[PDB]
Amino acid sequence: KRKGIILAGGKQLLPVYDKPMIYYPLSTLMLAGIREILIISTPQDTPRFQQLLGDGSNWGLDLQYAVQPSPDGLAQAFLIGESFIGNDLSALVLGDNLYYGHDFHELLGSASQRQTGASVFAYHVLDPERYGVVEFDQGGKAISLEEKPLEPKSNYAVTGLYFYDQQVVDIARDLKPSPRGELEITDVNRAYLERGQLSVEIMGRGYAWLDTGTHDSLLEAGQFIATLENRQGLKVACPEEIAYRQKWIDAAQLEKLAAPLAKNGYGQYLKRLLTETVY
Amino acid sequence: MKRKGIILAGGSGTRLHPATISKQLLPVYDKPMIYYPLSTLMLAGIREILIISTPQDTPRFQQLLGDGSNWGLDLQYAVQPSPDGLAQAFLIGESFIGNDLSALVLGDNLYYGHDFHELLGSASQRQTGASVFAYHVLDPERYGVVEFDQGGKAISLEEKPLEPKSNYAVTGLYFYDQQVVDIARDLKPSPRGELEITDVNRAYLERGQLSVEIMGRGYAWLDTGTHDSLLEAGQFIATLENRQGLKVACPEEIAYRQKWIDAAQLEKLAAPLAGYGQYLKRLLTETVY
Amino acid sequence: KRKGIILAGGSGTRLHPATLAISKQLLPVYDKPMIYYPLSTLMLAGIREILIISTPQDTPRFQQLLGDGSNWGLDLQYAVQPSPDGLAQAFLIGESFIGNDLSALVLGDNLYYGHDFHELLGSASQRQTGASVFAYHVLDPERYGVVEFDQGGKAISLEEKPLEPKSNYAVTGLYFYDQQVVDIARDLKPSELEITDVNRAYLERGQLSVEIMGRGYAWLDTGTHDSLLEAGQFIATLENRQGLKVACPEEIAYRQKWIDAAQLEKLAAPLYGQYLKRLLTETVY
Amino acid sequence: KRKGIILAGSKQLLPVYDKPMIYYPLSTLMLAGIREILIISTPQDTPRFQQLLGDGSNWGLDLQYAVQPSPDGLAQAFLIGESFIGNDLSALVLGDNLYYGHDFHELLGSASQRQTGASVFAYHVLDPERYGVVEFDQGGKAISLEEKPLEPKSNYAVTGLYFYDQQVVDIARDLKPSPRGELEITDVNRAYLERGQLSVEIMGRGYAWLDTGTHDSLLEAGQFIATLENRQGLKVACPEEIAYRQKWIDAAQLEKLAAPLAKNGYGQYLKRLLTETVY
Ligand SMILES: CN(c1c(NCCCCN)n(Cc2ccc(Br)cc2)c(=O)[nH]c1=O)S(=O)(=O)c1ccccc1
Ligand SMILES: CN(c1c(NCCCCN)n(Cc2ccc(Br)cc2)c(=O)[nH]c1=O)S(=O)(=O)c1ccccc1
Ligand SMILES: CN(c1c(NCCCCN)n(Cc2ccc(Br)cc2)c(=O)[nH]c1=O)S(=O)(=O)c1ccccc1
Ligand SMILES: CN(c1c(NCCCCN)n(Cc2ccc(Br)cc2)c(=O)[nH]c1=O)S(=O)(=O)c1ccccc1
Ligand SMILES: [Br-]
Ligand SMILES: [Cl-]
Ligand SMILES: [Cl-]
Ligand SMILES: [Cl-]
Ligand SMILES: [Cl-]
Ligand SMILES: [Cl-]
Ligand SMILES: [Cl-]
Ligand SMILES: [Cl-]
Ligand SMILES: [Cl-]
Ligand SMILES: [Cl-]
Ligand SMILES: [Cl-]
Ligand SMILES: [Cl-]
Ligand SMILES: [Cl-]
Ligand SMILES: [Cl-]
Ligand SMILES: [Cl-]
Repeated sequence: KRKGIILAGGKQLLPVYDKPMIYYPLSTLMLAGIREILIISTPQDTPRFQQLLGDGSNWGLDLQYAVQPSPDGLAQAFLIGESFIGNDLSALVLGDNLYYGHDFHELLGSASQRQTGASVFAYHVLDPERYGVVEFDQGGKAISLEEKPLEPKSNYAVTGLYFYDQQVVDIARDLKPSPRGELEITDVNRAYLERGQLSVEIMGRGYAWLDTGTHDSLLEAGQFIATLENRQGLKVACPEEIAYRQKWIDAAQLEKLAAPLAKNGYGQYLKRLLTETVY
Repeated sequence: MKRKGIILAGGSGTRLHPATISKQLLPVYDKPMIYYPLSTLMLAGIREILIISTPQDTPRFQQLLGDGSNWGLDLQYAVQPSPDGLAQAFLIGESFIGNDLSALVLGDNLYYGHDFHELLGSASQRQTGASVFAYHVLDPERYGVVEFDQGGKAISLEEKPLEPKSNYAVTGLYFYDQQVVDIARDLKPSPRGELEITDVNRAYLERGQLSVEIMGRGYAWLDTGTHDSLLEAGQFIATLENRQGLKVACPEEIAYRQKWIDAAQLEKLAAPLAGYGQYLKRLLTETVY
Repeated sequence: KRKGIILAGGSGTRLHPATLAISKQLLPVYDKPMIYYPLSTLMLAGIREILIISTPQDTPRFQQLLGDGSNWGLDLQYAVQPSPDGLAQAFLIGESFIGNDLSALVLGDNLYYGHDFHELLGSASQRQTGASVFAYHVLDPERYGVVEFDQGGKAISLEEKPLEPKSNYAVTGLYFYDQQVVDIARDLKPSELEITDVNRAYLERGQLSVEIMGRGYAWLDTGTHDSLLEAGQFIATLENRQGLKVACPEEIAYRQKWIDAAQLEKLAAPLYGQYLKRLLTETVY
Repeated sequence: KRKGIILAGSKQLLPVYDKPMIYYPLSTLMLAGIREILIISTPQDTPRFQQLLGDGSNWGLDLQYAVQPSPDGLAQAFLIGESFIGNDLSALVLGDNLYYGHDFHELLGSASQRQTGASVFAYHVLDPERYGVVEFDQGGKAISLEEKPLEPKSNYAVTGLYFYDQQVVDIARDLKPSPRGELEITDVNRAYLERGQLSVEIMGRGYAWLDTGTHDSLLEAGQFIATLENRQGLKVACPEEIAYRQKWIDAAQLEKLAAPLAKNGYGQYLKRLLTETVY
């Protein structure tokens, strides 16, 4: 079994065009076939996520909630989430990451099916210095990770989507804090790399990986999603749809979810899914 | 005679669900939507403001804005139990208005342009009657619509007409004398079952006490009430601010330029925020004409 | 061998006055002419021999921009569509150009983006017989050729711009054909000489492959002021995020090995140019 | 009373949303009441402007064309345009410039009515180092101009709209190339400043002055104009409209222009001008 964690650090309640930002990472985990999900946020925001999503049983999900008292690093998700993870495999997604593209279901599926080691994704960006950066040898094997380097060794940033085996809790517990006293995800990923158990999969230029964490980037992500949805008459990262297509809820349950929203474009969309075949 | 302000940040029901943080708490680029109508009232020289919203949203506005004393304002809060029309602001706000002149602004309206201070100033200085603004739009049937005679005098108002008599919509910014509370009290619900601001404005028109000022095409009046319109407004503000290195509708700036807060107060506001905090600090050091 | 045709048809006065200055398919989508997108699409399919068909007025302007294409390892030719009497007319105008070869037709104002696009074109291109088209879920199918599917997902009807669409699956402006298409086009009667009638002829012989182009691909129309602006913002967002260009023909020629490092360096020097130089030094997976 | 020059150093043929870029500076000169306009461009581009605009008699204009053989600086417009200007006052519209705002007609009118000296506009920008920069004293009087300073003395850039008396040709003739080896408009403006004949008017933050000279800025200008026009049902910088409202063309001339465009939003708009009162 693989359990999911969304870290919504100290924003993920803001809309990207037509739905809350958190619908995107939630939909990402759901596409990977993960239905048991811990949402970690600030003391102030955790209750607001609870109020919005509840226990998730309406979407065939099992949602739980935990607080990050202070932003002491992303790897703190594994300590906060230790009892939630138990003895299971896990996946970690960041709250302000948006993914789009063809074969994304297959790309997540393959990473998810690995019973041992860790899987991350490398994506060519203009500004790699803002992220974890992967260095490759001539043969395309990952040989180094650097967190926000002044002099990036490549243009390949590690995305905010991480797949882990049962070692991650123990690796997180044994992490030496950074000079700033923070538990860094890059140190978790380097631990797997040093054991020869880090799979770095290329996320090709044919995929969109967008940040939604600045005023400018949120606006650009909004326009991007609006253009796709208005062209297609299909929604990106509609959790009700992904639950339906995963068979976690049936036609009758989707109809019940649509009814209260029926006066607006979202409820009308959910109803139309019942009457058309989408390939 | 003092003029008090009302922002009606009404419920949109389930219209913007599931995206809706309430509508007027959503950002237009870099600041909450409510900063725009708040900045509008402040530019008109209004410091005493009632914010009317849903029971669920009222606490979130209070948490964001507080009593407004940090910005030289006196902010109060009231609830609209149900969205039974915009003219209900004058009943909810009756004791707040008391014997004073008033201004009403809608929560999802954005204004921009040169002479906007002068345009508000002139409307605000009228001690009697009411002032509204007429703006040429593509879809007037969505608004209150003004009909003009050959001489350019307003002769009719219609709320959301099937057959608009012009392309001039009344904007969500209204200036009133002490008659508005009494006019609002006598209003009966419209065919749509609402207490309509257009009925308030028609009452002033019939007494020959409605000033309809043209808001020229050189001004931007933007609606932020749909997913699409909010996105367009965001890009519009982003383009202006990134070009100018100046912010549109930064309340701290307007308070400072009105001399409602001094350099020392602005510095105290800037420190905890130190792009927004950096912007507030630059206001202290730069001459902007 | 498979030869390519780009039909950059007249839009009449539809986009005037913006298109009084520059033809529709010469208008930029963010950072490059519209025609770079369909050209790059044919190049990604491995097609090097391409006929560009346009109006009498616009054909010379395409020639002035692109020349014979030898700079990009291409063989570009030009022909005129006297009047916009239908898309199937490309096969009559292009008859002697096509000769005895397989063909592909792309429309001038169609933009494609997505992962596996090289593989999707590759598979369609490798079919030596019949025709291949792509079906894409759209909001407004009534604007396009519309595919009807049976319960088993087999294509059973095509209708051009139906009042009552039988699905939300539009046929995209990208078509792969065997040696039958010229003969089918010759026998077509006006409805315009419609590409949907060509595709239905292949369907009736059981030789039409309708591949689903999934929602994970972007198929954008650039034929209105609004749609061109949206396409511009879409490409700008991808390119500024990635530090990579969409549909840069020099890059696709280089990665296809149609031009070498020395040829790319010669193209970069007079110039976009900084981007071409970076291609020489960086491994992009 | 005043002749116009558009220096188009091609960029100015590209559309800003729904019309060629050059419609914007042309509409600007027309709003100032200028009907006699010289378009200066490269040998290659001058014919393309001629093909688009012709002699301008359709819009009640008198359009002429001249070539800049080599890009030796924007002040060369006054040498190339010397015989065109003759003994008249002039206005120059330079760069890839878009203007919008309330009182713009009045702002141009006032600058235009000055019978002596020169008038320029100063606008607060984020990146003044890209432009001519105005320094002000404590009393707000202009005291220095610098072309693209490394250390700008203010955030006030001089816009690409210049009003000149009959001295400009003689000042241009006496100019020597700058360190960058160009005849610079800033040197023309400084000559007027030194003789106490430069009026620097503030263009307030309530006006939009947009650059359309990069891929990014052209896209942003497109979205800006699209937002205004689709909101208002009114067009920005439609030359036919400005000619009609200036009474340079009559209803019969406007009808002839509108009919061939009538199946699109532009011709429908020109027809609406015949029947509708817009204040
Ligand atoms: C745009 N995509 C997207 C979808 N396509 C995936 C195509 C299936 C493989 N042929 N499906 C269909 C879908 C089909 C089967 C199943 Br089981 C689940 C979902 C949706 O329901 N919602 C989507 O939003 S996505 O890029 O993969 C994605 C998804 C989620 C967040 C972010 C991005
Ligand atoms: C963009 N404008 C705008 C400003 N300009 C006003 C023009 C100067 C008068 N000559 N000032 C300066 C300003 C100067 C003096 C005083 Br007292 C108050 C404010 C700001 O501080 N913030 C602004 O945001 S605005 O269109 O009028 C507007 C304003 C508010 C909401 C919406 C729209
Ligand atoms: C965005 N893509 C895109 C690319 N990706 C394709 C990735 C295949 C990797 N296995 N390549 C790389 C590329 C790699 C190998 C070869 Br041989 C040719 C080109 C480019 O050079 N330019 C591109 O622009 S695209 O969607 O396929 C496309 C392409 C053309 C027009 C429109 C859209
Ligand atoms: C948006 N404006 C704009 C207009 N407003 C001016 C309002 C004056 C009210 N007293 N008029 C009306 C107009 C009215 C009377 C006469 Br005579 C000429 C033109 C237009 O016809 N076209 C416009 O496009 S503008 O900012 O000045 C401008 C103008 C040009 C380029 C860029 C920007
Ligand atoms: Br990492
Ligand atoms: Cl986050
Ligand atoms: Cl790819
Ligand atoms: Cl289905
Ligand atoms: Cl009204
Ligand atoms: Cl105006
Ligand atoms: Cl045509
Ligand atoms: Cl086309
Ligand atoms: Cl569509
Ligand atoms: Cl078809
Ligand atoms: Cl897909
Ligand atoms: Cl200057
Ligand atoms: Cl101003
Ligand atoms: Cl550029
Ligand atoms: Cl149009």
